Amino acid sequence: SRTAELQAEIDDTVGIMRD
Amino acid sequence: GQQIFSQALLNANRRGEAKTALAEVQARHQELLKLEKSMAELTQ
Repeated sequence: SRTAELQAEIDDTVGIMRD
Repeated sequence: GQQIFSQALLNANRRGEAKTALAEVQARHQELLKLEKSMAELTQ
């Protein structure tokens, strides 16, 4: 569950920073 | 006046049914390359 959360957090940072 | 040896049977056959440990081992690898690709994109 930690690895999935880390993946989600990385995806969100990717989203913020594409913006 | 007698002695005997003994032989073990390893069992743990739930793991042994598959290769051995693939629960949080082979899946971890699966999702870890995904982490690698997403991080590659983030650094790019």
